Amino acid sequence: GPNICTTRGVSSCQQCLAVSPMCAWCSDEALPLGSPRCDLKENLLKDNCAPESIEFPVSEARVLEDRPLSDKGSGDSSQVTQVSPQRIALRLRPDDSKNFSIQVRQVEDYPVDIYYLMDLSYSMKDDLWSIQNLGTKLATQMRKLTSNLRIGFGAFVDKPVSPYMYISPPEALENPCYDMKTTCLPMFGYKHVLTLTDQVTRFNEEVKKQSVSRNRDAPEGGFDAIMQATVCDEKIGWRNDASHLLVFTTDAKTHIALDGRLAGIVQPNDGQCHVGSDNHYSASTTMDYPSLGLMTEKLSQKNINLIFAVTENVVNLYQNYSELIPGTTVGVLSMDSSNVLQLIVDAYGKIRSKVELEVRDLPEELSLSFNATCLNNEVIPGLKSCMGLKIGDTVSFSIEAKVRGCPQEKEKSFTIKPVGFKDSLIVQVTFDCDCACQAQAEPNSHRCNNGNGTFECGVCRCGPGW
Amino acid sequence: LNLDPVQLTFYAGPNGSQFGFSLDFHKDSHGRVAIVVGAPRTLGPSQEETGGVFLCPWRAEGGQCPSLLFDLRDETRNVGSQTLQTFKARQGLGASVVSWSDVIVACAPWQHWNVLEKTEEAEKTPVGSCFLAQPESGRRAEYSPCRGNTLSRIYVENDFSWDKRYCEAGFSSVVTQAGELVLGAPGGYYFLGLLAQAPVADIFSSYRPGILLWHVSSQSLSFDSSNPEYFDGYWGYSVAVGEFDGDLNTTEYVVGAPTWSWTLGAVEILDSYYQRLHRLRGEQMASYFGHSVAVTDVNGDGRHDLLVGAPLYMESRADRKLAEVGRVYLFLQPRGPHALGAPSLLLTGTQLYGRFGSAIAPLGDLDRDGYNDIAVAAPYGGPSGRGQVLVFLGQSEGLRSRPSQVLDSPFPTGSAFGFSLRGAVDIDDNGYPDLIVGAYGANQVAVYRAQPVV
Amino acid sequence: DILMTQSPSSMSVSLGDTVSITCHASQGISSNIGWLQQKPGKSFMGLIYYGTNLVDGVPSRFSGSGSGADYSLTISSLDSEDFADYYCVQYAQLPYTFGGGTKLEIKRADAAPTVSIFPPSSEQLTSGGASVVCFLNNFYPKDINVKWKIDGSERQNGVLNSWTDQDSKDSTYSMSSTLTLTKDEYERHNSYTCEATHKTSTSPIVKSFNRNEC
Amino acid sequence: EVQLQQSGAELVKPGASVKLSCTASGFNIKDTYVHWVKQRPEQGLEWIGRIDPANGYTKYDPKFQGKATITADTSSNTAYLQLSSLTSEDTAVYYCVRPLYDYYAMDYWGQGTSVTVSSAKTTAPSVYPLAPVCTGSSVTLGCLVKGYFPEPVTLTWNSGSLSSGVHTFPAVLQSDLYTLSSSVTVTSSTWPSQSITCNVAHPASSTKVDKKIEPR
Ligand SMILES: *[C@@H]1O[C@H](CO)[C@@H](O[C@@H]2O[C@H](CO)[C@@H](O[C@@H]3O[C@H](CO[C@H]4O[C@H](CO)[C@@H](O)[C@H](O)[C@@H]4O)[C@@H](O)[C@H](O[C@H]4O[C@H](CO)[C@@H](O)[C@H](O)[C@@H]4O)[C@@H]3O)[C@H](O)[C@H]2NC(C)=O)[C@H](O)[C@H]1NC(C)=O
Ligand SMILES: N=C(N)c1ccc(C(=O)N[C@@H](Cc2ccc([N+](=O)[O-])cc2)C(=O)N2CCc3nn(CC(=O)O)cc3C2)cc1
Ligand SMILES: *[C@@H]1O[C@H](CO)[C@@H](O[C@@H]2O[C@H](CO)[C@@H](O)[C@H](O)[C@H]2NC(C)=O)[C@H](O)[C@H]1NC(C)=O
Ligand SMILES: *[C@@H]1O[C@H](CO)[C@@H](O)[C@H](O)[C@H]1NC(C)=O
Ligand SMILES: [Ca+2]
Ligand SMILES: [Ca+2]
Ligand SMILES: [Ca+2]
Ligand SMILES: [Ca+2]
Ligand SMILES: [Mn+2]
Ligand SMILES: [Mn+2]
Ligand SMILES: [Mn+2]
Repeated sequence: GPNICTTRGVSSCQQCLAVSPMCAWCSDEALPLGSPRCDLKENLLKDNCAPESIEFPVSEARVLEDRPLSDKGSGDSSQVTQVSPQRIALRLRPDDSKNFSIQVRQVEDYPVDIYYLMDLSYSMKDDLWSIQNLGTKLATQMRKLTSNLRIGFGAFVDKPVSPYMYISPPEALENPCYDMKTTCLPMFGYKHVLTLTDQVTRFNEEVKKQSVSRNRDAPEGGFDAIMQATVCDEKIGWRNDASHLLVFTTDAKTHIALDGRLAGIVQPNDGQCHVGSDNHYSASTTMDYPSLGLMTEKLSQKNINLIFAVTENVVNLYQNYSELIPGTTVGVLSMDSSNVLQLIVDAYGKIRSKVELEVRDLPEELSLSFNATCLNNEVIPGLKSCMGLKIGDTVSFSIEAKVRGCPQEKEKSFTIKPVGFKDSLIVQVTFDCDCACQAQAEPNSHRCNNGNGTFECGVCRCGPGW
Repeated sequence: LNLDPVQLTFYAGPNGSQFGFSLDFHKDSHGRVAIVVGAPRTLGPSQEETGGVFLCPWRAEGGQCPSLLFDLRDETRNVGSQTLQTFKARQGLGASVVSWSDVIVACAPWQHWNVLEKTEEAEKTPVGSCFLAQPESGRRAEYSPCRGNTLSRIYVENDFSWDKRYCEAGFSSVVTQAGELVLGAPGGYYFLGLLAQAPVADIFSSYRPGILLWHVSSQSLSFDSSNPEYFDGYWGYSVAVGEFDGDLNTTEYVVGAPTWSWTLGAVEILDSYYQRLHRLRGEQMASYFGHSVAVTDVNGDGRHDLLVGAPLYMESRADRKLAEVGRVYLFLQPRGPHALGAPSLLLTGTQLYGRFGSAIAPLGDLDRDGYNDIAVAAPYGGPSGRGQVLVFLGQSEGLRSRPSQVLDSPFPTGSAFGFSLRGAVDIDDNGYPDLIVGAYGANQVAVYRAQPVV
Repeated sequence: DILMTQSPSSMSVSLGDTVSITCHASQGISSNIGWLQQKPGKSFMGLIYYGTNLVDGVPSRFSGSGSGADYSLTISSLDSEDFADYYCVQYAQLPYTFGGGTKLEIKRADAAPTVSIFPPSSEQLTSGGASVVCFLNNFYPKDINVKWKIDGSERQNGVLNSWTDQDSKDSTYSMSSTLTLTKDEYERHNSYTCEATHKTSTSPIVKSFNRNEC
Repeated sequence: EVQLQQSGAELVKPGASVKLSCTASGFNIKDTYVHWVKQRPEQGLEWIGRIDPANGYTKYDPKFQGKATITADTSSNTAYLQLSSLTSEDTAVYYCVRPLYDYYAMDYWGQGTSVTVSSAKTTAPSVYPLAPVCTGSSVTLGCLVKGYFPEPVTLTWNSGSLSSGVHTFPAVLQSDLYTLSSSVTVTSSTWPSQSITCNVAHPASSTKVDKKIEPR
């Protein structure tokens, strides 16, 4: 019986495929005049159409790279496979859809970088004392989770400029604590101290030589330090294949963008590295504090997991900042940083407990749908993320792509990647809208109105200019 | 809508002077409109940045401007067994300028001050100071209400109560039609922020050079607090005046506190005695709600309306992501004694990091349709990030949600085109209010003339 | 402390004159000085502050000047109300210190005094006392020296003097000298004299009486 | 208008104490500094001390450390000066001073509070007539007011009738008791042709004695 392929009354093989993914075309010469050429493939073979002349593309999905997931992240020159498959070939005809899957695993024994960024204003003096052994203490507990650990250290105070900085008497510039009965360091914005190294005793012996400074206003310039520790890849030393933890410890509020105007500073933050050979942030007194949006861009660009380790008096403050900066973790720090060790371990477990898919370079005509198989084989429709995971667990996502019409460019490629992961899945799409018989067309055919048309796929088409 | 973007007028200052950081229209005793421009990084006598003020006569060609001279020398007075010191290096004279009658008030928010008594001191801190000038007569006067003579030890004993040492008075400024100068000091009371008010005529009559510390009995400052919601709130970052209480004899104050309540930001409307009438709370933290405030009646009901800028607002976009664009809020004053409700209209920026809402200028009635209009700046907006100024026309229900005209920066990148704005003055005397736009990054000011509607 | 040496102690001048009062300090005070006025029998009025600034309400004929440790107060064209006292005061250092004071007096032609001596009253002598009064009324200038003589010999113990301010009418001065003795000591002698020394006469003006004799 | 209104004149005994007041009129006492100044005819003007009524902090000339104690109450808008262990040298006029514009100036002054320290009791005067000796065209009479306390005394001639041609000299302290004299001049044909009487009143002791001048 008649269907949508015949009742549409198409004019060519290309238009026949555009009607429905079920329509096929017969390019055979020996075909009755009344018998239509655009019908189901079953009906075409039923009407003695040559099987070679039948044009009927089928949407498929085959894998090109299918590395098995890694059991261990240790060893290798980062030959770890966190996503499977890594590349598939996708073929779609107009208005059709095809489905494919992707597996994501939080690999066990994955290398970890931890850069300890520490408020060193005067109220953190007792915090310095209780972390002198933190380097070796942290190595023992992280040894249970990873075999490739690297740790570093940096410190901040505030912008060394009035009114944040005491500028009288001249003695107060070399020693801000002059009016008390103690000595503290001259004021500094942010200074790098120790590049990410696996020699944990370098952390202890650097911390034992640090000391606090003193500024006037409770909000501090830690966001200046978060920016530099993020965009100075080579100086801090983030490894390409490792989880990047930035531990931000403070007990006070933080300065934000446009606060710098109270120090005559109006130039916006450029998001570039400005820490030179002296390991000090040189644009501290000429460039304003960064904004939350600019911090988020650089944190996501460098795959940095920011951790707000703040005291209870400002937890709600930084818990709210963390909601405006996705991927950020908050932990309650003691008044002397005595619990920062367990705070770091808890944050690291909280960081690798989630898998969230992200799409890049998806064409306009395509639309995706996702399913989550978290926990024990429990399907969750319309979801592209899982939570509550542990190290070594594996989740899977069933994906379907639906194309709208037929685009101009017949070959494109997009990417599926979990948030923070190194590996990804590359989907090479090919839009099969045309017919193979079009490649052997006859322009100026003498079968078609005395050379006024083109004979392709067993029919006559109006040539160029008509 | 009817501003001319083809034939502009350009004024310019020295290189690196940040000429155009602040601007205002100035009418002399005859009504001839000029343009006062602040350049907070102008070199002084010691080849050091002290700031400067320029008084530009109106010329369709523009060009260079003469200087409005002020005393840039540091002052020292040994009196009452004490030593009073003023420090004008990097004071930023011209970081804010404002004109009232035939008087110009230019302020140096970062002018420092210190009092030495034997081995003790009051700590060298930025109290700020404003310079006042009557150009035609040559009269000069200063106003620095946050200067004190209390030594550092006393502030520690009182837990830093009533500490005005870091006021930075003149950070923002405005003058009531009665002639009362109102200065915003966002560092007063240990960065809570305060407001300082004093009649202009009394500042002149009470001032004598060299005194440094003198009483202005008719002045009136705001009050300290113990409320942690005001801590580091920068009360007075932006200031404005209007009529919000129904009484036409009283003048109300509008104050911006962009970090109020742990960087939530707020704007408060007060009477002349600093008693709060309303408080507008911010919508998003660190958005700097209250960076700029503007007062004008946009819907033509005779009641002043309020506009608040939040240049760092992050708009919600697809896939649970945020994009910093900035946002402007419009509040319409309700009929009679009632509280300002929710915003009547939200205007959101489009360019990432554009800082839409960094400055809001009332234009008056631009197209002469009966409703006053406004201009909003995005100093790093536009498709090129060079900066944009957008015009929104008033209507019976408030403001149009879409701009009637967009001004692209004629300056190179980084000029901060739009960082300062000022309108509602007909400078060429053609019956249409015009717009002056500052761009301190390029040390220039562009004048847009309004033309009959096409 | 800072010594304030004001000069002159007094001056005789006329209306419309232009006069200058000076004030020297023991050290430099850099214009941290004020001038004061005290009209006869009344309180203080502020004239100048910080060396040159007029107090609100003060006429423009007053004018201050000086620097370092030397300053001046100048009155152009004196008015009748300007005849009063004037003090300088420094406030550069604590404690504040004042000057000695300058008195402006009306100038007029010299005038010899009118002397009159008075023996003790009958009422006083009956009570046990004895006072010999000697008035010296209406004279100019103010400088004058009285001298009591008992039996031709000077007496200095028991003299009580009193001077009036410059008279509002004739701008002269007057003086009252009173010698008080006991009734017994008064009758040991006879002659009683009060001599007056003035620049109007090289010879002293003398008036005297004799006890019992009349 | 700025007006400083001080307490009335005080009459006290040595070794006792007195507390002067200085009430602010037309302004708030808390605005500026408030100084205290002492005035004596010989010693001139002396600076006692100052106070900031906003906080109570004070400064003193070391010469007065002990006797003088400056305080202030912003409630009554008043500043006080207390003097203890009084002596005859404390007898002086005391002014409270505040500046106009300059923080450290001395521009506005109160009317001044008189203080008299003495152990003398309320004593009535002894009026004596002064008649000339046993000639010219002008005659001069007198009147001796001796041994009264405290001040003042009013003296007239013929009950205020004869007012012109008179010189009433200032009182003089004579061993804890004051002494005053007055002279009057007329023509020869007036006296003893017309009666001339010396009218004296001492309201402290409530006495109004009159002595007619009689020739010798
Ligand atoms: C970090 O971010 C959180 C989340 O926004 C902030 O917590 C909010 O704080 C504001 C102000 O402190 C709260 O606003 C107030 O809400 C009250 C109603 O809340 C009820 O419902 C919530 C829903 O979960 C319950 O949690 C809560 O217990 C209540 O049952 C109102 O009563 C308040 O109205 C009163 O105050 C306002 C001015 O604040 C007046 O205008 C009103 O007329 C009235 O007098 C007010 O609306 C908000 O509820 C809080 N949310 C939560 C979830 O706690 C933190 O403050 C913030 N911290 C920092 C440091 O920035
Ligand atoms: N109601 C008002 N108007 C009002 C509101 C707030 C304040 C105020 O904020 N006061 C400071 C006092 C103060 C000063 C110096 C020091 N210090 O040097 O140790 C420690 C504390 C304050 O409490 N701070 C919080 C903690 C702190 N630690 N630090 C040292 C560093 O971080 O360098 C600096 C701070 C700032 C005042 C008044
Ligand atoms: C994700 O799972 C949902 C079910 O929770 C799928 O939705 C159904 O898919 C079947 C496929 O044969 C259809 O027959 C049903 O009609 C769908 N249910 C509806 C539309 O309500 C969905 O297809 C899955 N997607 C992927 C990509 O696996
Ligand atoms: C598409 O879905 C079906 C049923 O859900 C499944 O059997 C098939 O494996 C999926 N396609 C691919 C390529 O995995
Ligand atoms: Ca009003
Ligand atoms: Ca309105
Ligand atoms: Ca309009
Ligand atoms: Ca115009
Ligand atoms: Mn701190
Ligand atoms: Mn601590
Ligand atoms: Mn700080």
